[PDB]
Amino acid sequence: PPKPKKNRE
Amino acid sequence: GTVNWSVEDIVKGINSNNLESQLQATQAARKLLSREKQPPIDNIIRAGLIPKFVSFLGKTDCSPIQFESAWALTNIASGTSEQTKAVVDGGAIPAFISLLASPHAHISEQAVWALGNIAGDGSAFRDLVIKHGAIDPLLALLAVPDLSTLACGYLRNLTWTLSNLCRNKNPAPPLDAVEQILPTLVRLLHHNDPEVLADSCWAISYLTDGPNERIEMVVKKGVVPQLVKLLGATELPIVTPALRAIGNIVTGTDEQTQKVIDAGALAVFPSLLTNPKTNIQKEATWTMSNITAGRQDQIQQVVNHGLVPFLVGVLSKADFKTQKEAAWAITNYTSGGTVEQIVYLVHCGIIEPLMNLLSAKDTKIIQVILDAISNIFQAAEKLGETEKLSIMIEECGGLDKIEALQRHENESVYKASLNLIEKYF
Repeated sequence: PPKPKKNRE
Repeated sequence: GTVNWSVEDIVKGINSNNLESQLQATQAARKLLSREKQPPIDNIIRAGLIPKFVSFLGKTDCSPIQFESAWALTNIASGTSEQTKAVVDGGAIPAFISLLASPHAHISEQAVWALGNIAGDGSAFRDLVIKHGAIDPLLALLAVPDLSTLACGYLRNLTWTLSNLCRNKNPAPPLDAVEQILPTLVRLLHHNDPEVLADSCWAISYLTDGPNERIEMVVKKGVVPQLVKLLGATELPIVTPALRAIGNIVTGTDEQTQKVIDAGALAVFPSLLTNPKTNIQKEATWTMSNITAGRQDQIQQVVNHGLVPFLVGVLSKADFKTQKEAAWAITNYTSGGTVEQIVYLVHCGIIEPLMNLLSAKDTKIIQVILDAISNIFQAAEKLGETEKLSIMIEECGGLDKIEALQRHENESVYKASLNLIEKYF
């Protein structure tokens, strides 16, 4: 399952 | 120039009355939140900077500060539920929704990303993003004749955000929102980018996890054939979500299960049930258990595709969780199958592995196996061959296990084992 939240690095 | 700033310097810059100083301080904050091994989200929040970033989102004449504040807020909203709540409490949802219409694609993409995080927190923030009216603009961003004309990263972020608007199930997404999003999801399900395909299949798997009416929505859109096709994919990132969706669909009515069978899904299961990945095998065996719990013609289609030998194989050598799902499949098959089908099951070699699994330390698998036994024995009595089956269960070393189960903690276990030991042995 894809990550619910994502940081933009 | 804005690299490795202090939070105090960022505050001094943002609290100045100089838009350019504020822009440089916001870029400094973004870089601090986008690079530090452990970004200082909590200190940024404590400094009271979220309302200022939210206000900068609305500065149409300074697109750079819009972009930098959107990025910083995206990274704050990507953390704990409390940090995402901090972003929401600043009024960021309506601001990002307004920003979705920006003439600048990087800013629109960053808004899509931020909303994706916010909705990814959970059902409440998802429903709040929907109430603020995000679905219409988000889908407008994909209202193009050919998705291939859009940038790969743009489309990927849009797809992931939409998949988050379909995610979580207590409560489940609003039905009107699902009806409004599904057509675009089908269109994305027919796109060639593997990340778009994976995220869209995950969205479908979200929407199929629940009551049969939701499954009916998805199946009415006519996506099952494409889901089977993707089940045949070479990329596990695509096969895993597709298999989840298919299993969810077969948890529904026998007619939805029949839609899956008609699309040709069973032909893929020889690979899935021998797949090197344990998760694919376990979920394929769970799907098989929900198919063998269907009608006798569907059990017959399982038999015709040659999948009973593969179930015997999984029951013989596999991870214990996959083996338990296989035991479930067998008990459903025996509970709903004809005598011919149960005889075929025995002829394929089910008895010895089923026995060997009665040496396990899980009460439920023991109950499931013993019920499968009772069913096979009941089918034997219709043919007067119960003695043959008893001898077979004795030659594999199973009577010893059932006899030891005569003295088992759980009541159902020893009652079933005694009924078998006395009625048939």
